[PDB]
Amino acid sequence: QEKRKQISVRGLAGVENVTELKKNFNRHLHFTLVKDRNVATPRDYYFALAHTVRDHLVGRWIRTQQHYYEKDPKRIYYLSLEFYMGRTLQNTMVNLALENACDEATYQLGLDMEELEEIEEDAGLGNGGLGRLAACFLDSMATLGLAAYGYGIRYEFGIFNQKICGGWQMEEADDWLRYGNPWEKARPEFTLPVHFYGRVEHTSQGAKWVDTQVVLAMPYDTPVPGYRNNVVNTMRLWSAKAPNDFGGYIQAVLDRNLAENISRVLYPNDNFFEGKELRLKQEYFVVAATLQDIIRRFKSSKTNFDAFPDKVAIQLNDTHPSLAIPELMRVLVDLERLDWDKAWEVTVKTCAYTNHTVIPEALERWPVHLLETLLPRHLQIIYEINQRFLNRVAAAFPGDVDRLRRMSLVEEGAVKRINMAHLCIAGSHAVNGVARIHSEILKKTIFKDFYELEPHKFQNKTNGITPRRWLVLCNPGLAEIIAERIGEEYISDLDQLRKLLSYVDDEAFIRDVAKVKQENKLKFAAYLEREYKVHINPNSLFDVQVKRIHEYKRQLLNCLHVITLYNRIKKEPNKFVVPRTVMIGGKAAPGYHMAKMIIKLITAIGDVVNHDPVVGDRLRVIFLENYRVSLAEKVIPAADLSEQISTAGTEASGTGNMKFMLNGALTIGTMDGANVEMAEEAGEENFFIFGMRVEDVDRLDQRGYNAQEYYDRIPELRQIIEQLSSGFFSPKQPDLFKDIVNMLMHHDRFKVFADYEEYVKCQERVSALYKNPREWTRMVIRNIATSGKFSSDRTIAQYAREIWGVEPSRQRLPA
Amino acid sequence: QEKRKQISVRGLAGVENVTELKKNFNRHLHFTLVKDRNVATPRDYYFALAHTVRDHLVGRWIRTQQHYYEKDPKRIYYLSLEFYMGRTLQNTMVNLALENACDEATYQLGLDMEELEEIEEDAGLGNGGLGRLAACFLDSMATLGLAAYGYGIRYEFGIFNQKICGGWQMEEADDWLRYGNPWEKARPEFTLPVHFYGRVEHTSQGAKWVDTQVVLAMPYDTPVPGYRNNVVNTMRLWSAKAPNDFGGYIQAVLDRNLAENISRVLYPNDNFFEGKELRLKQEYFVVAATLQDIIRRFKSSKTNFDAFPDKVAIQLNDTHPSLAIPELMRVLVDLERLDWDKAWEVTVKTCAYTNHTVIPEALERWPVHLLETLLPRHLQIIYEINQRFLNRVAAAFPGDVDRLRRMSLVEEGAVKRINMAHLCIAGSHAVNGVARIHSEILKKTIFKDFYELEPHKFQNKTNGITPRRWLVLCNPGLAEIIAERIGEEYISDLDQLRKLLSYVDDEAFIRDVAKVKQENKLKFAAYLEREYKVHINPNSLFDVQVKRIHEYKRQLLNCLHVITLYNRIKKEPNKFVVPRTVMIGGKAAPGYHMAKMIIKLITAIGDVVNHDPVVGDRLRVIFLENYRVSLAEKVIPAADLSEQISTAGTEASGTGNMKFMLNGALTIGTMDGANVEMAEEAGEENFFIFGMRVEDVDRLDQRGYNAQEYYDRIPELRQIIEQLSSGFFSPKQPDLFKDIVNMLMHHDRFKVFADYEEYVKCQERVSALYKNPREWTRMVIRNIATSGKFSSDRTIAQYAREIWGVEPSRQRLPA
Ligand SMILES: O=C(O[C@@H]1Cc2c(O)cc(O)cc2O[C@@H]1c1cc(O)c(O)c(O)c1)c1cc(O)c(O)c(O)c1
Ligand SMILES: O=C(O[C@@H]1Cc2c(O)cc(O)cc2O[C@@H]1c1cc(O)c(O)c(O)c1)c1cc(O)c(O)c(O)c1
Ligand SMILES: Cn1c(=O)c2c(ncn2C)n(C)c1=O
Ligand SMILES: Cn1c(=O)c2c(ncn2C)n(C)c1=O
Repeated sequence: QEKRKQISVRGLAGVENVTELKKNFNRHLHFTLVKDRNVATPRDYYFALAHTVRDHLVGRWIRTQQHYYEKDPKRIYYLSLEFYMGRTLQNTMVNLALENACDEATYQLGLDMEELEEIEEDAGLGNGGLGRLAACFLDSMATLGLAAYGYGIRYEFGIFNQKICGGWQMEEADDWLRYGNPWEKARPEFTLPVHFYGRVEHTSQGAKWVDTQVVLAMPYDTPVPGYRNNVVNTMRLWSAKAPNDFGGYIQAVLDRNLAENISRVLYPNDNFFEGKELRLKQEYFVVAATLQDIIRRFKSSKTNFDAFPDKVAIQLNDTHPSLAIPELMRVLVDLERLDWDKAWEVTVKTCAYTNHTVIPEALERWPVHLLETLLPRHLQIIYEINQRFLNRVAAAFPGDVDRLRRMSLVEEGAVKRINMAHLCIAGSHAVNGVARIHSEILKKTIFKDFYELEPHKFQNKTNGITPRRWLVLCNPGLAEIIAERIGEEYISDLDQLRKLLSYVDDEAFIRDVAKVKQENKLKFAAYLEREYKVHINPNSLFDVQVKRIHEYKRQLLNCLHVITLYNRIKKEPNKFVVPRTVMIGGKAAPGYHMAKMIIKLITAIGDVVNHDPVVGDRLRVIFLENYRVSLAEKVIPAADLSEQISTAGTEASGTGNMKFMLNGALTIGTMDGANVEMAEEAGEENFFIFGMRVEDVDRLDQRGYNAQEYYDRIPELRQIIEQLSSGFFSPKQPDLFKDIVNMLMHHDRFKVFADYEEYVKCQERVSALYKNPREWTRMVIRNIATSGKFSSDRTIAQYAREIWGVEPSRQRLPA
Repeated sequence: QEKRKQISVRGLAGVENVTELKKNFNRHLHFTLVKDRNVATPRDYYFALAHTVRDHLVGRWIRTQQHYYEKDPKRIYYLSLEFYMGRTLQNTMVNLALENACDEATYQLGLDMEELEEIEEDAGLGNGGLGRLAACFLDSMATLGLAAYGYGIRYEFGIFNQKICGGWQMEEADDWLRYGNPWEKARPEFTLPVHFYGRVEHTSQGAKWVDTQVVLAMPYDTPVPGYRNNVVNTMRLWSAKAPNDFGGYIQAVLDRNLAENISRVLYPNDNFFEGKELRLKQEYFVVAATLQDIIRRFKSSKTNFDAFPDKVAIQLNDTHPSLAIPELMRVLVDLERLDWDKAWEVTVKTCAYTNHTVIPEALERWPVHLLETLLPRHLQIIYEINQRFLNRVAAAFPGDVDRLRRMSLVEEGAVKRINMAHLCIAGSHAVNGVARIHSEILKKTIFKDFYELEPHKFQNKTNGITPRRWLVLCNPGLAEIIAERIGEEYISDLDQLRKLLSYVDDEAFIRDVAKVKQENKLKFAAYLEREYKVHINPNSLFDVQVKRIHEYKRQLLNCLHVITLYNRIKKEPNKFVVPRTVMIGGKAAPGYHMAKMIIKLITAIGDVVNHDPVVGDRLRVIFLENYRVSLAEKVIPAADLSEQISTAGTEASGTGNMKFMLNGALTIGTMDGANVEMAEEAGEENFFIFGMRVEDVDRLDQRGYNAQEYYDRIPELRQIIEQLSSGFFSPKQPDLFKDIVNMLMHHDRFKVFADYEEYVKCQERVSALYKNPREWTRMVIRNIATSGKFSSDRTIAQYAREIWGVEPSRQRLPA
């Protein structure tokens, strides 16, 4: 398409730039891929272009890191077990102003760059929100000119590739490195030792960790480009490698796999803790290798570690890298020979912890036996930390033994465990939630005792998304029509979107806003046909719930509504209803049974709804296979209605909600997480807010949630439960959904029936406004225009000023 | 050193060529390695140069393979489980005439290219002779313009890196790909399925192999340059990969390792069969993937497979890829649907087998149960092959049931097994030994019954070595002085070395020949000091035995001589003897106990000899650690005396013997293998030939080898055995060498004591001639000058005309 090359926000196709791009495209095709045009596949062409484009990163990559050496600013180390990065090619081109040039260059070579882009595998090294937040954060940190380093693990296999088979999820390994990763640079020369198991000997000069098994940590460095500032930061991902030295010789060589299994696969759990030793090993591996790099870089700068927190910030993405606190102490005390108290002064000032959930099954609580075996010296240090910390509690609250037991890092029981959130709080100067309501809920509940001891520690940092990936990349049509009115500065100053409120009554913007949405919808519809032979009605309302499958996110509530629409159609076939394509998508953790049942229910509903000739194209329900960052970039720009329907108090923030707001969808949701702040930014009048508020959930809990009451009082709801029990959605297996029915009736922690009625009526209001295109689009304008707060640039600037103590900059580097 | 850049056989340093080399060196340093000069290590500089040099291969690589597509010549597939390739960088530069240019280019950048070369890891994907023959063969095949493809396995770990610790061998994994391989091109797009286990169902149209576990075979292609002919052939090495589809999900991902273990490590056995299922899997993996490529290329050329043997030659390097015979039949019968007899016509005409040993512990005899489980359809086919083959025996020799049982592919016993040599003979049109004596010994003994049935099958192909690696690369000084007299054509026409017999009385050549040897010796001496802090006397005779540690190669015989020299010195301290550095080197297979004892004995002798102040620098015995192709290239040019002392009839050919002859060493050896032909080429008067001849070994076997006789009749020998028994060479452990003593006295298959006396006296003749420099050097000239026959170019030309049916060419391709 030539129209796309006329998108100004995609930059200049300079005649010489084009000429050079083609020359280097053809150079990589010959020397790097060893192909000629006669045997070259699209995949080769994608790689030629990827190599060509990565070459443009290299100069800035070297100069940026030298700049940091020269200026010696405080360094931000963002430790996370996940980096949900997605694809890199388009992102590279946008941040380097090369998109239109590459598009013209490939066009002259007879190629469609859009097709080439689709050959790239996602770097799916995350589960969901926490992982994708880390990716967004790296991008914003680069755009804000921070000396910032992402540190994590190079999983051989990312989040599993989901296939739906028989209506059921099947998992297949995500072999994302099969054809190579052209972005990363392997750094074997900078390999570091990590120790495991062993024993502690307390000798003359103190403790010594000995008799340890070594696993080498090999770093791969990936470039992280800011938005047109000539800044390229580094994401460093550690890969596990058997040590150089040592059933026989053959077996010994084979057994090198055991150690190398630590970096093999992402644990595919979203918001759920599994106490597997391999997972614990992964956490120590990232923390140990990462902290050796930080100490070395600290020493090779302009030992006295009193200035370590002036030059080092370690940000903990959840408790997953929590061992960085005992590990930093270990290095400082056992190897650098610092007194414990100075070491602890340094540690607390250097470390800060970000919490992502109040849900108990997600919080890390490691058995002491496991910590004792695998990391004996760390357990010792944790116990010491706990004694001095509880001593402070005692002195602050004399005689409150109850607070002592509650605040202990050590949790008593049949199995003694270490509470890793407690360790983080004790060992960090800053603790933040990711949305106002969540940060409030932490100081009033889960962490209230810690808030009372150290109020000053507790902060809020409302999550954000990068408007590069999540607008310019994914929705170029919308970015353009915005740029035509207000220019391009908003791309790294998203609060400038408020200027668009001046256009609520401009007929061309109203027309253009709707036209872009139509275009995104036609393109997504076409996508399902070619890739999955699925027919969807492009003049239907696109109702999308995409996110990991969960009880607390209430995909089930969405199911109940969908079946309601179906049954209402059957009772009154002749009555007009706004046509709808209900799209639900997301992965279930492989061991989460309810989530796999929920996926099966969505498809089972589809099997009835989509083949009923009375319904026809009035209602269609499809399960979007293999939801991942690449598919988010397709389906979200195409969405009319954003489903954000978690039980009030359960979704700490959400980030999918913000992506939908940024891309021209209206939101139907509870007052939970950032939904609260999104409605405050836009006005509640521009959101479909429904359901119980947190305080209402509490009152139910106070008197007990009896699901039976709602079933006995709501005829439409009872009908649906009867259809599920008796086997209307599973004729060949009538009892198939009994577990779903049983949880809803007797063990529903998330109170789906209690929001059922308000939800259904709120959906009626949605349909009503959809019948009025002009006013739909006008309310959409009011949303897009107030979405600026939810830029990750704002989030990061806040981290920088309020926790890290660094001042962000958007000034370009010379290049 | 500037002198080396004045070596004409290293080509022109063209001013523009130099300029471009530096530009691309600096380009790879920046864009490929992402370094600058301030942080660049030697290793980076080596990689920049490797990348730069590999770029010069690419154009010829593509054009050569297109040339083969266009002309459609018969294709040679050299199947081997080993490719002992060594380093590639210097070899690339010599075959492309880039050596002096790169040397000047790196010099102007302030770099020593010789230092850079030493950072390259060997591709040590072989054990010894059979492996290095395959490497030599690929090089000659390229130089002779044959459409030839090396096919094997990309082992993750090659032959183990040997460390001597306490006088003992220790094995460490050969992590040859730790910092990457810049020569190979990964080809994931050409991945192929290989099947294992399963069952056979005989249906309508015939048999079907079903219920199989799949292992993907991923090819990596390495360039193979001929000598200045613009030809670049391909070595394709298969790497094992878990299939795309499927204790839980985590465990399933981890368990992908099991399948990927097939390409993990070379079995480090030299001339020894180990019936491990993993080894069998390796053999099938290479044969199955390789034959799918051959069939596909056959079909994509200008199905009737009557012309398959006109377009395809499969050469089997030992019985290791023997399954190619049942596998080709399987494809032809079960998938292409050809009648068995036409399929068998095709198979025999396509396959040929090369035998490398007459020793029984080396020959492959696989248990039928193992073949039945792992490859059920192959076993079926083997049985059928055996029936029709034995039917031919029966018809040729009616009533000889004894011949039937002896010639059977099936060997009866407690465990029934398949004899893989027998399968090869039955399924191949050509069977060759690798030296005249060995090829004769096969038709008179091991394979006499097969020779009687099919005389026409049995050939000789005396082994060879490439004069590129083994003269021009490793000994540039010698190549030059040769080139000054006769020019450069000899480098690919080695028989031209006979012209050097005209110089036996030329004083400058005599001077120059000796001067080069002195230079190689001083350089090797310096090597031991820097890398191992070992002092050797450069005015001593360099007595070198390098090769895998073996009973049959008789390193022990060398030990006996060394101790004799030591004891003779002690009895008569004042008596002059020619100073000697005895150098023994080689790896023992990890499970071969005697070989590990032999290594310990060599070092133990050193511990006495090298610290006796009466001996001083008159005698020194050192064990050369980690003998591999790179070290062969150093030590052999430095050698005065080549130890080739296998028991007559045991070493099929040898190739180390030819490397020493080519590089200016005189040979002390038995009449075994190619030693017989080397002495015929030079004249026995120019070789130190000693010991029993094969017929003498036979007579001993006829009456029984009683070691006691030699001990009771030879005082000097009895003394040494007493020193070994009583613990003179092991004071802290007197009984340490009892196993050696016991084998020599009672279970010596290789009759060391029977050649002891003739060996010792032959060594006296060696020392005597060494006292006369002029006549030493003159005899060396007579050796170098007659070494031409032992070029692998001659060997390969013979394979091509006498087995493959293709005419070699040394004409350059346009480029
Ligand atoms: O199905 C079409 O695209 C798919 C859907 C889609 C989207 O919704 C948003 C987005 O950011 C990208 C995107 O890439 C999809 C796509 C998939 C392919 O396999 C492919 O080859 C391609 O060019 C693209 C399509 C159809 C069209 O008819 C068309 O003209 C076009 O440009 C594209
Ligand atoms: O020890 C020296 O080389 C080593 C021995 C050696 C050899 O015997 C033959 C050969 O083909 C190459 C060869 O490379 C060796 C070597 C090892 C190194 O670690 C190294 O840095 C190097 O430049 C080289 C040496 C000493 C010298 O004094 C010298 O001038 C020199 O050029 C080289
Ligand atoms: C019970 N359960 C699981 O068993 C689970 C999970 N996420 C992953 N798994 C395995 N969640 C959220 C959960 O509630
Ligand atoms: C007995 N034996 C072994 O046990 C052996 C070997 N090569 C390897 N091994 C393990 N050889 C040659 C051998 O004779």
